[PDB]
Amino acid sequence: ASADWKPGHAMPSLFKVQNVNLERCELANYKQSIPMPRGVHMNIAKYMQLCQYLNTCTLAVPANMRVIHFGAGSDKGIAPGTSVLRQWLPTDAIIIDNDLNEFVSDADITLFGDCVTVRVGQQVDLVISDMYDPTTKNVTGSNESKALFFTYLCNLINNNLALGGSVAIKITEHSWSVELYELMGKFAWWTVFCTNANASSSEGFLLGINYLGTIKENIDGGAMHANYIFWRNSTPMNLSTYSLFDLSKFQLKLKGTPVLQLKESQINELVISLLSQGKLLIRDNDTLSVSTD
Amino acid sequence: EFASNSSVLSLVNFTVDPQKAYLDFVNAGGAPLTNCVKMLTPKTGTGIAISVKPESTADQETYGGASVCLYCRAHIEHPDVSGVCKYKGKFVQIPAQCVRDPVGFCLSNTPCNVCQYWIGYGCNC
Ligand SMILES: C[n+]1cn([C@@H]2O[C@H](COP(=O)(O)OP(=O)(O)OP(=O)(O)OC[C@H]3O[C@@H](n4cnc5c(N)ncnc54)[C@H](O)[C@@H]3O)[C@@H](O)[C@H]2O)c2nc(N)[nH]c(=O)c21
Ligand SMILES: [Zn+2]
Ligand SMILES: [Zn+2]
Repeated sequence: ASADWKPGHAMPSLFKVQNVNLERCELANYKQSIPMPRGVHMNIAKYMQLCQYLNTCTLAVPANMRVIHFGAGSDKGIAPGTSVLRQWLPTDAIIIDNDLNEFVSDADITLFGDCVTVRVGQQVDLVISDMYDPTTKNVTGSNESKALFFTYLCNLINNNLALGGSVAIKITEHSWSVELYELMGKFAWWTVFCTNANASSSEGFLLGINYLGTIKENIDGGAMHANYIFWRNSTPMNLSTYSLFDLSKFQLKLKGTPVLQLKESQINELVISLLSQGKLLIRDNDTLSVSTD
Repeated sequence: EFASNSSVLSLVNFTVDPQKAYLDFVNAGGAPLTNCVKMLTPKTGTGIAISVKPESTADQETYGGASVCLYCRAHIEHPDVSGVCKYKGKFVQIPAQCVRDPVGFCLSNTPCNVCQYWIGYGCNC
């Protein structure tokens, strides 16, 4: 069956249009685990499947592509997801990664500390976040929108993301943000992608594909998270890493996406259409400067 | 695992020759460093030692390079005169028979300066 060979499941518009109360997420295989192929870190499989799904999206893939990776430490001091990004991305891509505690990584630039200490001076092309705050596990009252590191990520989307750029931001049943869902309405397209390697978690990567800087879809973020949970509650997802059995086409396509500087007023129908097809980025072409503040 | 890694990584901070310290430690039966970043790859690569993308043959495994570098892992100074690590940001191919100790393999061997295959494990010059 084909589902197992896909890298994972993407939230369909069937559930995006529902109108339901936010309910508890109850997964029939909750916390079931799948042994890892060749005993690589679980995050190898998880990032590879995220990358495989993004290979089907209209990502902009320019020369000198600017990628920032938050929450990049894992498995006590290493960064397997960053190495997967290095395997996936063009060889001239620039990877900046960040996490709270010290770790060793194959990124070009590695910054330690709170994500708020990460000062992006320019605009980037792709944001990956695997951040999750441990206090989210202390479930007490109702499940409300969280601030935490999402405030930082929302501001980054509004200020430090190229038009045409994209984002993949980890959320869970309880780790989520109204404001971040609503920002998905400023992209050409959006979804939540759940890997098959971690299908037994309410984890999903909230995907914003091709940033437009203007509202395309009016989203009620609290309602949309209720729809995401309704989708998870409705959708059998069996653990699987079959998508990784054939890696012959894994690398990100070398699209040579152009980078253009344009004033806001010059953005017309043609430009929006190119941005929405993954065929253009608008941002500075200076030298990227991303440091600790 | 973490306690054991912490041990040998601590040990190579008490020495003037971290390479020899590591090799002497594992040669005497000490636990090799674990938690190296093994990649999944189509085992259809060229088989060279160090590569910008994974290049493992059917007889190799590919690791993320920082994770098999003793100096990166131990957070100590790199011996290269340029200061730049030779592995970090790249991928390192390890013969499949040596995956028990990728770091020790790397400290014990040298890419051929002419063909960039591991001398003794690929270099045919
Ligand atoms: C989806 N779900 C949540 N809960 C309950 O609600 C609580 C909060 O739910 P959550 O938002 O954390 O979602 P979930 O439990 O699915 O998250 P999971 O543990 O899989 O973590 C997802 C990712 O977050 C990160 N993460 C988890 N814990 C930490 C941590 N302590 N530190 C850093 N990262 C962490 C890791 O990337 C991890 O892969 C859970 O701790 C559990 O009591 C459930 N209970 C049942 N019985 N069935 C469920 O299906 C269920
Ligand atoms: Zn190093
Ligand atoms: Zn040679």
